[PDB]
Amino acid sequence: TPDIRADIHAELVRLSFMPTRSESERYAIADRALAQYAALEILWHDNPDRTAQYQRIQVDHLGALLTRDRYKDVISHYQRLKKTGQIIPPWGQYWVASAYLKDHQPKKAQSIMTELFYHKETIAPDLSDEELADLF
Amino acid sequence: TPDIRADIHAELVRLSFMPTRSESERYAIADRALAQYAALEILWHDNPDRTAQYQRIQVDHLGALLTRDRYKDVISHYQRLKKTGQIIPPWGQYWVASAYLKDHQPKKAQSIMTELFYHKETIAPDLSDEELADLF
Amino acid sequence: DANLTPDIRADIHAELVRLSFMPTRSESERYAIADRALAQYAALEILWHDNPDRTAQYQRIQVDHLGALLTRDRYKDVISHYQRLKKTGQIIPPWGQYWVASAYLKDHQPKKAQSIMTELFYHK
Amino acid sequence: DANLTPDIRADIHAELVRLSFMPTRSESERYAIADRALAQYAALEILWHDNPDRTAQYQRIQVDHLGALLTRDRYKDVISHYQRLKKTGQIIPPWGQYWVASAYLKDHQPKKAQSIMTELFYHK
Ligand SMILES: [Cl-]
Ligand SMILES: [Cl-]
Ligand SMILES: [Mg+2]
Ligand SMILES: [Mg+2]
Ligand SMILES: [Mg+2]
Repeated sequence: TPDIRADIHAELVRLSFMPTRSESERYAIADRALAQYAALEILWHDNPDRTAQYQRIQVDHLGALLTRDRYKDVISHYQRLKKTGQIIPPWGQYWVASAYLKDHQPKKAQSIMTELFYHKETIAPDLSDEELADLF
Repeated sequence: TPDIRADIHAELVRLSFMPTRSESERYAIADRALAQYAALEILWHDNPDRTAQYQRIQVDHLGALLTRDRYKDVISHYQRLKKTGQIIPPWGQYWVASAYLKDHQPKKAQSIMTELFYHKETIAPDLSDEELADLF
Repeated sequence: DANLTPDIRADIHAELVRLSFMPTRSESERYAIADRALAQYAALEILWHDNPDRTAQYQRIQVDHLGALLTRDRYKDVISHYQRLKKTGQIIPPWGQYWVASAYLKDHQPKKAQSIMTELFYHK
Repeated sequence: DANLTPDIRADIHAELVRLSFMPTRSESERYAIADRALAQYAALEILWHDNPDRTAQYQRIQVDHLGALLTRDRYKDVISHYQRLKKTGQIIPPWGQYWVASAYLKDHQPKKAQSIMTELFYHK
């Protein structure tokens, strides 16, 4: 049930990115999601049993804020999510880049896109647990 | 002055890693640092003007906890530092690995050492700010 | 033991493509390293085309090739190669989609670049 | 334009060493790719030794060589190469120190491995 409430929030945020929709309509659907959010924020804040779908709406919230052209809020919500050590999925980083750009702040948008597309190669000497141990 | 107080804390934590020193002595010097910490934690908690040297003692604290063989506390302090989105320097990760290992939990120690030694290569199409913009 | 050598040859192709994206480097240097990879490709293209035992290695270089084309500013070729790889129904990894978007954009074709980036971040 | 080719040859050496550390791979595969790099090295060793214009590229392969030796389980050689590179006063990057520690450890010499790791995390 909390899953489907987060699912509904997510759907609304996605419906907000319709270019088929005008500014009036976009803004109105962004609001339906901003509101569903405000409610669930409060309902779920102090609850370890709803920790999962809390984190989801936290990110989907970046979409709604951006859709309603509240650029500085997307950044401040991002920065607030950062300081909870929560991992922003890539699509969430796409949103905050868009925002950083529209706030006349492109260098930050670039650094986000850079950190999104790299290649990583380990240099881990295959060590046994007993060999890693003999190192401490 | 806060710099030199953090400097003193750091020095104590380093003096705790002397193998030249016995268990009694090690434990005693770990305590001098655990205490200096407890004080500075409180003195500095709600202070944006001391945010820098706060973060330093936060990490140096992992050393003292580990030196006094309080393995589970090093992990719980680490995990608490994680959820503040604070960046643990490599030497701090070395400490928490040692702890994860001594808590009979080696797979986590390995994953830390792995994430410490990699190679990273960007795949960033060099895009202009005006071209990154034309993408949003 | 038999996929080891071709694996490393595809691995070296990939590395060259990635070395071409180092922004520290000028146009002449970029172009030179892009060429080393465009060439490694042209060779392996021929060596492998009709070979089921290197079908995996073939497909890798096919995508890594998008990078080299883009790095050497051959935008229109990146798109034609993309569209050709699309019609073989093989997956373009995300980094590959980012590449073809950059190309679509530099070919003065931005609405199609957005459409690519849309499909690139889809989680439903 | 003249450091470009030697740069890419050192770059390819490095990549091979790194491909050797992929833990997905068996002993036979690891050993085979370690050899491709040990060989690339032996060639460049000779080609470059007495050449001030490739002194940079020379020094790179010198460190990357620690990886290949270690990957092929030639522990005692990693240490002797380390100690030889040490006496030329050139910096071993951190990842290089991690390598020689692993070697010192596998040569049943753990107290020296700790001493290396000590110097590896020093910030005072
Ligand atoms: Cl082509
Ligand atoms: Cl040798
Ligand atoms: Mg690489
Ligand atoms: Mg690649
Ligand atoms: Mg390397």
